[PDB]
Amino acid sequence: QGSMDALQLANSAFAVDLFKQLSEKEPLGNVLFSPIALSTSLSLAQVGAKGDTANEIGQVLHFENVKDVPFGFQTVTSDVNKLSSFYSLKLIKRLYVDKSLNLSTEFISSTKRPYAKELETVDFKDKLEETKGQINNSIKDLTDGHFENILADNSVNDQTKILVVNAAYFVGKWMKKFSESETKESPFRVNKTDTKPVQMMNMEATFSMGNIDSINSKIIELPFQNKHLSMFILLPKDVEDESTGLEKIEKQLNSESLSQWTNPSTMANAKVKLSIPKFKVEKMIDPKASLENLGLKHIFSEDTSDFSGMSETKGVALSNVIHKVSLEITEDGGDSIEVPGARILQHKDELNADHPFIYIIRHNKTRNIIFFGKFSSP
Repeated sequence: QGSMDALQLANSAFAVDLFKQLSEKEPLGNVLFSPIALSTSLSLAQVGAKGDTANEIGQVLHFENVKDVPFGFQTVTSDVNKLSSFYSLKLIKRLYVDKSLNLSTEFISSTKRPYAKELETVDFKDKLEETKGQINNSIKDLTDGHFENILADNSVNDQTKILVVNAAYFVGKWMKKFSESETKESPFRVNKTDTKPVQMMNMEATFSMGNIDSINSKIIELPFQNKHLSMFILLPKDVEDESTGLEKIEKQLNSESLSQWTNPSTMANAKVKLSIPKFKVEKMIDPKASLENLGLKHIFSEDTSDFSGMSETKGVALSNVIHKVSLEITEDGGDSIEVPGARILQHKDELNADHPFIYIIRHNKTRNIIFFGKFSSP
């Protein structure tokens, strides 16, 4: 609970670090990824990696001082999976290794429980075409059909050694459903003066929130059915910059501050006039570049990578990294009781998210970040 807790802190530090990277690449567009999905995958590779490559992974992923990492991931995973049968959620992680890598038995048993079905050995080399056909159809079942051809044109070839694949989706169903008869077409500001049409969901109810005056913004927790996962929307009080209005929020964002800005302990319930845009974001990235910038160098290098504890084969190194994520937000949710008259016995604040905002979907039980993104526009 404390040996794990150090991990969620590392996983969150890395999440922000990679978020800040993916934001500079698309300074005015949407962002979306699963920090957890990626950390678990790169966490598995760290068991096969040695020397410099291993220290490089612990440095970038912050495992620097988190004992029993594989077990900590063993838990999150069992939680998220157990959750995938309740929620309309699915988070598939998979590290595909080429047979030409006689995987040492220790590595195979060492990571058999912590990383269950997340390690698969295929034949990219001699059977590239049949393999891809397998992976494509495989991931398609595991994501209930949400991901048809997880593999791109040139994502894998005769030379693919190791392959990371993260495919996750999630259709949100809140604890306090939105009434479709209250959703209406309205503008969504993309910058100081411009707007784009959007289906705005409107509701008035008790939500945990607060104000971060340091970044002149507001935080709010929108929990999902039976509070298992919660969405935290961080919205500026107004668009005050030459772009999205998230310039100052992003400049001050970091592992430390983020932890403070989304701390539920410091925020308290309030009758909120809630209006968040109805949306469906489906982004697919290639963290390869953003990852080198953070520190991972050797892991992708076929000349300096050191995956001793995995295979003795050479010319082996993390080849590709496929990361696809689809998040849809609607009015679907359960029903909820509302205190007698939260008019005078509760603050009547209002969170109108009609302009760019950053958000994270947290796994309340472990505080881990499952989904992380930015909504710059539709």
